[PDB]
Amino acid sequence: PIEIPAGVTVTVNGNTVTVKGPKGELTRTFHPDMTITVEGNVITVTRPSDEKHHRALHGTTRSLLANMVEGVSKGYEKALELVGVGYRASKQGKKLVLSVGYSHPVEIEPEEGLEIEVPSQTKIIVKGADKQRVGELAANIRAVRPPEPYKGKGIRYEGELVRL
Amino acid sequence: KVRSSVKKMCDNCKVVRRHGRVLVICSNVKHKQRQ
Amino acid sequence: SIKPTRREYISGIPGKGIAQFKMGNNTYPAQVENVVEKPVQIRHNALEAARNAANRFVQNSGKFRIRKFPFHVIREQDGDGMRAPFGKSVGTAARSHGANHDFIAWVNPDPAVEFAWRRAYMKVTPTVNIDSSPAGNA
Amino acid sequence: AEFDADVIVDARDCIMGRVASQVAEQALDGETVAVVNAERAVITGREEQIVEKYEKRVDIGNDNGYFYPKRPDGIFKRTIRGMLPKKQRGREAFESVRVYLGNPYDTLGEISETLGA
Amino acid sequence: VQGFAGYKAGMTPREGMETVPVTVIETPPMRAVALRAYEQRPLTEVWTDEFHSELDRTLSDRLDHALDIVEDGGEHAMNIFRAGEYADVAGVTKGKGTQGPVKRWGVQKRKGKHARQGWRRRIGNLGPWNPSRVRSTVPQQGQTGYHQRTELNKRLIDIGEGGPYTLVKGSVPGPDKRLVPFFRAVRPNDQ
RNA sequence: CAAGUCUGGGCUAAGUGGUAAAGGAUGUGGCGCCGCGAAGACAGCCAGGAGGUUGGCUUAGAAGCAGCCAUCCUUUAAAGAGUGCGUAAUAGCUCACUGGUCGAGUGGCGCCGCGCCGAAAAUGAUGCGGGGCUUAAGCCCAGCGCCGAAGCUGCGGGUCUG
RNA sequence: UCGAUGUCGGCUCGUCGCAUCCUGGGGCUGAAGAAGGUCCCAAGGGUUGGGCUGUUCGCCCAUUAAAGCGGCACGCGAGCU
RNA sequence: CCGCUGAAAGCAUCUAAGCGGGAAGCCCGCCCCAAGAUGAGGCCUCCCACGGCGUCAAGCCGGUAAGGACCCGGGAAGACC
Repeated sequence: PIEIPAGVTVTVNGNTVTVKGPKGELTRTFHPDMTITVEGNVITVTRPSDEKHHRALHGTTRSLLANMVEGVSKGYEKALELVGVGYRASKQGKKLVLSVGYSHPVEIEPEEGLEIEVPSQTKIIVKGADKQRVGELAANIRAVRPPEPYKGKGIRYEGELVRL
Repeated sequence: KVRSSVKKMCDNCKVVRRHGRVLVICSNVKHKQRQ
Repeated sequence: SIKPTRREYISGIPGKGIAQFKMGNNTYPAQVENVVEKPVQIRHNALEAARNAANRFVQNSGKFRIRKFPFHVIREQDGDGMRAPFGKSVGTAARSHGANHDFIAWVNPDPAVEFAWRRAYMKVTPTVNIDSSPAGNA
Repeated sequence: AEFDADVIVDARDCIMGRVASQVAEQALDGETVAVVNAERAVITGREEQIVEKYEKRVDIGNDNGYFYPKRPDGIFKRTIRGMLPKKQRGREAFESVRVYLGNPYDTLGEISETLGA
Repeated sequence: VQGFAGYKAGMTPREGMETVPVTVIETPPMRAVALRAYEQRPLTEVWTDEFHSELDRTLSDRLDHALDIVEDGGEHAMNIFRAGEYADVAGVTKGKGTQGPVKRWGVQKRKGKHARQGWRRRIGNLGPWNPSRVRSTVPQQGQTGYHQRTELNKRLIDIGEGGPYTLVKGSVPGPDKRLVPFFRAVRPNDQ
């Protein structure tokens, strides 16, 4: 059960749904073994199961679709901490230059859709037209440049913790 | 861990299902329950 | 279901050396309890242990009355090889008759005990059934 | 290349079981079948273990031999022969049963693909 | 003909800076012979005679530049192989024959109290009782001398034309001189 | 390889079927209980996260958050004999307590029928094989007809005993 | 199996297998490092000379990354010993 | 073994469905055979319809050096072949 905000263009067919609007031009997949509720202003959970099982199925589709939404409307931004007294990172080329010892630093690229931002050398983030892929590659780096909690330092998903 | 006889620890250690598999997840390494 | 020689003749009339029948406490209502449903020459020692085990985990009220007792005996190896069997004796046990009134945890309201027997339970040897008697337990 | 039209057959979505079975019965009676589709026909869910069994075919490789086709082509081949008899009649029948990739003439892609498409 | 080839001159080594051995190889440009291509239907090899004068006594890079000189009109000098690079080369064995478990294959034979005792060479055994009969394992006396042999990382250093000839690093060309050796350069690690 | 990819009503989604025990675990599917949603209910969220409680052995530190013994009182929104992360005891969070928002079904234990971990193996693999996942088929209960012995009848002949 | 299957140890040739010694990949520590320990996944390849002992095994010598368990009639006598 | 994305549990969950992270391992890659893989594979080069007999004469004769073969002469090719 959800609405379909401004410019929310929702094409339901094949079993995919092209979903286009602002800094959100998207086209996603939405199962053919259940049922679609799309209606000019809002949208919702059909019930081609009505039973606990596929139940989960479309509660999920609720969230998903929702995604096509908020997404295609106002994109996605994941807040990344670069905490490294020594470890440091900044934009360079059309990619991210991060440095964490080892020797070589790394150029990471956010292919079509993925965009990385170096607000300020110490904190870094990722905005991508969509939560899925975003959070995804995002963490990709977030583990990629070790977060070893031995005693602090590492890339870390915003707001974490210490140790001993 | 023990592979056989997984049974919750921290007062919130989770019985989760991965591959018909009962492994338990908690927020302390001190739990890693894996059958 | 083979058994002992003559209870005054092979090995007959002991004291099955064990650890008696009542620990735990009183009460008029709540029957809290242990019974089983397997069939076997219940393992003297084993049992004895198990049981006192429970005792161990607890100490007082909650009828740890225990309705079992090993009174006959097993035998094997002592003499020439494998053919003609004279008779070495070991294993005093009792026929757990496929389910029955085992040991109780009887009392008004003391779940501490209930759990305890539980303990004694996991303990024991042949699966056994965890239970309540005539009213429930409280 | 091209041929008759005796047994004009194709698959897809089918139950890859009695499909062969008939494949057979016709083969058997004595009817040369030409059929295409591999990929699009089907076989028991639990996709995973499905693939399983079939690579069973895949690496079941012992010194003496034990190939096991890696394309749909085979999948079927094996099944079918699986329904025939090695003696002559069986044999030749086998010559007489012929199917292909998709279309060279007027779940059944997944495990052969997986283990050797 | 996809590749580059010729024969066994001889080995010796001399010079350099420390001193390295090598072998010389024979080959001007043993002419064009069609040109590999599964095009339009099956296309694999043709022979619009342009041949020897004897040969009716018997009657995409590599191959592509091979299109270059092949079209040229037959032959195509060898030495694309330049200033030390790595071909690799095949050479037919050297007919050693049918032999003993020994050199056919390294194996200790007749220890001593009996290494001798009018007793020697003959592999020791075949197969556990109960497993059953005979593997396809343990070689046997497995002839050697006609195998088609060859190797990797074949570093060639230099060449010259006083006749089309090459000097390659570490002979091991397999067979003996006056013999058939082929060289490519493939999957180089010491690329 | 002869005969219903019969039809009927359940349950399986692990190839279980094509061997295993104790023991696991809001898996799934069917049956009984305690507490409420208009003292408008469990997880969300706001919040005070009450005071005499900091009581005894050991204290050197129990003063819930060393362990052995208690488990009362309370002014007042109740109470928390404060199960809980710690530290040298103390010193913060957590619900065992509920307003508004919600707002309509939530948390429980027994009884079950079906199923996954436990359940490592030696020339090579295995439902017999090819095979199959709501007639697949398996597994349960339903009716159905067809298969199949030299066994029983037709067909005809042999034979001994009365 | 007694109208018969030749029982040790060694030899030579080996071939599985995993409960993996060494390897790699893991999660865990009372893990900082480093090196250790706990177990899960994996058998690729690899897994030394003496010494004394008919011995296997074993004890000791010097190495090593290692110096693995066990199957195959405790594999091998129509192959020795 | 570790994540993202997210149901069913309007609050979590790597998670049945969706996507990736990751092994001296598996498949491929390297090299060595190899269509007698009876499913005899490709390609090029070259030789042209001899004879006379009953026929679906797919049976008997010169043949084409298309070619090859025998014998001889020689090979790290090698028991013979």
